[PDB]
Amino acid sequence: PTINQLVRKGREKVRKKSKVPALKGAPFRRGVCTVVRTVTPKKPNSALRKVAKVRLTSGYEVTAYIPGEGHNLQEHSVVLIRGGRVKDLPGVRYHIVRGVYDAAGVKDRKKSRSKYGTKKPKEAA
Amino acid sequence: MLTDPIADMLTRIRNATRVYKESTDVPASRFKEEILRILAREGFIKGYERVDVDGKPYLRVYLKYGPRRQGPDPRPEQVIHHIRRISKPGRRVYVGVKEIPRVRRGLGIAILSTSKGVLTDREARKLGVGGELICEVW
Amino acid sequence: TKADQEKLSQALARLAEEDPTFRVSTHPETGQTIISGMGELHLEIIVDRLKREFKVDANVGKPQVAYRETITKPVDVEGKFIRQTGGRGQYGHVKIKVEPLPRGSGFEFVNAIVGGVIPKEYIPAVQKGIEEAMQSG
RNA sequence: AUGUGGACCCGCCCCUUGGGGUGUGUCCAAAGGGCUUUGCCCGCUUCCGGAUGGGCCCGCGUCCCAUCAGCUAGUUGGUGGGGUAAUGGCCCACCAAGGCGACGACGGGUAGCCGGUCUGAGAGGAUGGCCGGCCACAGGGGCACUGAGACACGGGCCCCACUCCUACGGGAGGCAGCAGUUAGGAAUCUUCCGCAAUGGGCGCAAGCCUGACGGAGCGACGCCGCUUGGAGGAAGAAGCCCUUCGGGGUGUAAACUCCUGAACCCGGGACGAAACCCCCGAGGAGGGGACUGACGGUACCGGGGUAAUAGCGCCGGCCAACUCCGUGCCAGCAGCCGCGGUAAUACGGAGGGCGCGAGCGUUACCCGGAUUCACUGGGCGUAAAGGGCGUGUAGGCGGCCUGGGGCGUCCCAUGUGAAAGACCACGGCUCAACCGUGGGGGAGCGUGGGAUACGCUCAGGCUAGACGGUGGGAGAGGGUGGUGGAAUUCCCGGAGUAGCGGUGAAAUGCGCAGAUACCGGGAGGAACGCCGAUGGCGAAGGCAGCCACCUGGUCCACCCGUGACGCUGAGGCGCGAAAGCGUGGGGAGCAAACCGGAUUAGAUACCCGGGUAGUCCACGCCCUAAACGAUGCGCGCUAGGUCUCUGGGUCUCCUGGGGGCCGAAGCUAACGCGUUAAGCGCGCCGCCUGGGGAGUACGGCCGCAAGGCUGAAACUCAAAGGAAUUGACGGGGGCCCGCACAAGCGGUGGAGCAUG
RNA sequence: GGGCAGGCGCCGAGGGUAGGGCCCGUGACUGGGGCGAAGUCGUAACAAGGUAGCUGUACCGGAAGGUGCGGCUGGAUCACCUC
RNA sequence: AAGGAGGUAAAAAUGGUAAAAAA
RNA sequence: UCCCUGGGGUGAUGAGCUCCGGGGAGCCGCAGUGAACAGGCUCUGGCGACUGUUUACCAAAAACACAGCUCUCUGCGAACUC
RNA sequence: UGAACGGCGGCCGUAACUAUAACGGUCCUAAGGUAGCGAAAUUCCUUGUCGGGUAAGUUCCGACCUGCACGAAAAGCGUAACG
Repeated sequence: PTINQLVRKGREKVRKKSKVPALKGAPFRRGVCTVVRTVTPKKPNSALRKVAKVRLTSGYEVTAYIPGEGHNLQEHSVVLIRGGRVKDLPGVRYHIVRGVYDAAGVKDRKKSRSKYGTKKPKEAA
Repeated sequence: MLTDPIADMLTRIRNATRVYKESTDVPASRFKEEILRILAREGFIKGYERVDVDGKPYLRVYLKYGPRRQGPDPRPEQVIHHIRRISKPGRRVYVGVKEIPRVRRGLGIAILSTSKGVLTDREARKLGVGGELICEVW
Repeated sequence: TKADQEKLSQALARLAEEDPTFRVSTHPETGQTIISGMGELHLEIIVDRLKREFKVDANVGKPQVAYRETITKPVDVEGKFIRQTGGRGQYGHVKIKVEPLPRGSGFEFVNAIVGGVIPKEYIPAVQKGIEEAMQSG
């Protein structure tokens, strides 16, 4: 590229793509949803994972997951489009929250209460 | 041919340095004379003189070597460790006062041609005059 | 079309959030969200408000039904899979007797080997294909 | 009217874009109000000078797409005009043809710019909210007006939409002003106080308007500081987790003790505010007295005094921390790699501990690590990549020597770079955060002088690079005509008769209608045996009998000449295997497609019989590749030993140019390169930035077609891949060996019978 | 003297007619591609993969594959002409 | 005759068989 | 309508006469090629290549024709044909 | 010998809903219709099924493909210009 050619041309900036088009700057969204199902991760699992299709307040039928055991969710919930794929469900992108307008965590949870709902386990004793 | 008989010289230098051959030749010019002047002038080469080959004026340069140690082969160490042509005919460097490298931060040498003649790092900074940054050597 | 549908989930989003009362619950064994509630004319002028300031095209359907099923007789059959593909086969000759009992009982099956035929690795997975092929009547 | 002055007009002196003066001739002013009045305050009139802001202009810098290549007819320039504060086509006329473009025009996607700001050693990347400056809009568009100033947020007209008020004749309105309603969204507040302080508008002041401003409220949204306590307190009680029944841990932690004393009660109590003002002096300087708090009686000062909130992520490695049941590839965590498929330290629960603590995690966004678009700081033999190769345009850069130049470059002076922030220093609120003051460093362009080392510009000169002159030389180097033999099918003929053919085996196949084989002559086309090579020539793809013709390329010798004429070379140019194509001629052998045959389970294939396209001749058209040395080109440097082909020399040798191998140094991750470098350096072009999608689609250009040159994306995976080492494995090979073949001896299979 | 109104005329917002240009969404149908553990068929590549492979290309076949022309090693050893 | 290398001829009747996995 | 103005031509390089024109402003009406001659146009299938040739007396066409393609026959006493 | 007259199959089964059938078997023949086009000047059931075009579309275009009975020189397909 011998200085000259480098100057004449340019070494272009990498750019991104956002492997996470939650879009608008909105990775928090009103997950309306439709369906539930199950699906499997590669050759060593099988579970649940929803599909929450969401519609946001901008579009997309995504694959909104869930923060795990203890479900209700039926068909609205405002599944809070969040973010993070794995080797499971060809998507796992834009997760759910529990708390939102619905779910509010595992019936009795003692740790991840930062999304898994349950307030402050006051056993009142 | 040649685009830099200077950098080509520096290269033939690097040859004799890396091959351990007491002396090596390089054609007639005033500037090479200035440089090799600086070179002996800081205890590096072994000297220079306006010689000739076939009828063409040249400038031969003898050079310096260290002591012959044992164990890991006999190979004695080099004196003229390495020189790098900085201001290429594409990167016309033009150092000034507050500019200027420090070369091995303390030792080494910068070779640089200024308003008046061919100077060195410590010199040119002492002088307070600058110009093109030729090679580096330590 | 189900495009008008989620659109009307927004309709409900301001319908179920201005008037408590009714319950907008989908059915499981059939699709289509169901409008449940406590009033005839109530649900109806709900639908009017819809075809007024929400303009939905929804041919107000009759509620569907979840239909299970069964039989009433003992049939002996031959589930013989005599198929030797390119060497590995996966052939399975299953001889089953099948018995039916009361509507409300439950699902049965027996660990029934006539002597020691079918491997103990089919036991919890041959009956699967009994269960599996029993979701689709 | 009055006319110091100013305006224009024709001359004129200086000046040099429209800077100042001047001779002639005409036009222009004025506002007066108050009162302590014969004086002053406010204001007016004509101009000159500053102070201030802005207009116009240029210099320079200023996002992405080349799948944005042409753009323009008010368009480029003028004369004369219009208008503006004014140059100018911004608008009129008339007129000459120009004006911008790979230094990326035009078109489009996108963006308000900056002083600054977060990150990184740094280069840079990203960014421009509050704050300060510049711009732009007023719901959308035109529009003028007023005027010192505007195309004017709370002024005017019209049109648009939009929404309202009405007696449905008519009319009204613009929170991108300050709070506040609502849609929007995951999310961004009070429909609060005083003009007490500063500042802006007006007024002689008194003063008045100020949702500027100065304060209160709300939200852990950010940074900052702070309490939940101290101090004694057990081989350590109990409660619980664990255990091998000995205990271990939790933890001085708790309880008990004394102490101090958040929150809270009473009292006093702000700085924030001395000016404006009247008065003595003159209305000046000075001097006096007096007014002025929204917060809030909050800060804070004194005294009385109560121990008085604790969470959030984690404990598989990165990344600091484990034990116990359950769960059983189910429920499930998961940034990455994965963890669980009935003894999970990764899930879920429980003791403990790591961290952090009024915060902790989660996502999103950006910079880094990422040297992972590399300027510092990368690569193209095989992982990503040389363009199939020669031509050269521009451009890029350039050998020795002298002197001018002083453009690039260096140095000191210097204008500006506001403030604020960045740094050090001192300071203020009782620390901090936060703020007060001083000072230096600061890119950058304007202006001055000086330096001429390096690039370049200028004149002159040199021969080392480059071309030429002259003489010899090698070749399968290219276009043409021409000829020789060998050899295959074929015509005529002869002579001979039971098969040939082909193959792993055989068959289809030809044959008593006379074949295969041998001889005599004729037809035709295609490729040249040996020579001949590990060789020669060539830019590459290529060239093979020999003669002649034209003709390039190159080699050495002589130093005769020229004087840097140089290296690369984005587009453009030409060239080009074989297959393919078009228009005609020709076809012996050959041969895809196509048929028979045999083979197998199948044979649309390898093996056999026929047979076509096509392989040949000329013109043209397509232009591809493992076009492979997978290594660009030009030069210079850095060990030699050798086989060989050509150029020069008296020559068992040297030396120019090349063509195989080896191996110093060096280089590379390795194989391997190593004077034909993949080693050590300079110039220049193009090509690469995870595999796949993919050489696909799109646009654009060429083709007669089959296609080609340019060439992404979403999405999908956490790998694809290079090298070498092992080990296996093989229907690659070598070697050795045994009742394996051999060599010999007696048997099995046959019979009846025993038994498995 | 003129002035205001008025009158005609220039430009002009908006709207209307026609035809372009770019981009996006979309669309019966459709090529292709990616993903899912052992599906059904053959077995081409890697040992000469059992016909050495690789490929430019042209004709063919259920498909992978085949084959003619030419090229290329990233192909081949009793032992044949040398280094 | 040592090796290594440089170009010419040799040599496979046929083969379908999978797979989550255990360290 | 009126003001101005360009070149070919003939005659002379001009008068006249003529051809072909450019511009400026002005006048009246419903309208100015004022009447007579005089085309509607675009999108997309079907088939045929295309201009044409055919049924005088119901046809004009997708039938025939055609340039062009292959297949055949003809060694001059051609073969074909009467 | 087929740019000569001409002809250019039938029956069974097979993938993990199902549906379908690259695939194999089988009786027949001289051999079993290649590419391309296809509810067509050919398609009977049929006003076939989907999609556009419309207030409504047996007509029309596009597309699907079980072509009753397309198809290679009575040529198959495609084609700007004319009619």
